[PDB]
Amino acid sequence: KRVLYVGGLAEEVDDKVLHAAFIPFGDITDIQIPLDYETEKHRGFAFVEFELAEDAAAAIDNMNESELFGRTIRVNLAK
RNA sequence: AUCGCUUCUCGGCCUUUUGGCUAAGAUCAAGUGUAGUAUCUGUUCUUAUCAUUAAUAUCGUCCUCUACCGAGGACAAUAUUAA
Repeated sequence: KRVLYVGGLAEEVDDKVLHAAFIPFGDITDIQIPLDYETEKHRGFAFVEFELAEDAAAAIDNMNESELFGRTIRVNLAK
């Protein structure tokens, strides 16, 4: 319950932006962003893994439907 | 009384049906064996079909485009809560 799906990411968003946006909720152990090597850009989503499930939970509550780089993002348990 | 439907009864067609001939064309009794096949009689096991819900989000195959890779679409159940 530590891994979150994060969608609706603008092109300018990268692993650094994600780390900065989610670290306020707790320490993070991993951030994965699937890439399209033909374009070299991400596909609009990523997975953020928190150290603690309780922190992942607080992040879902405060970040789902929040704004990042001008647009609304979607956040929920990945699985 | 008339029209339509249904049940029952009955008449008509029913050669639609017996498609040649001769010396009725001729003739006229029975088990011997086996194995093999078929039928019947019992000996044995018949009563029923089996297995939570609500809400939210999203590896394999097929098609298309671009240069094995990437993107998009569709299909195949998954997760959480509560008795």
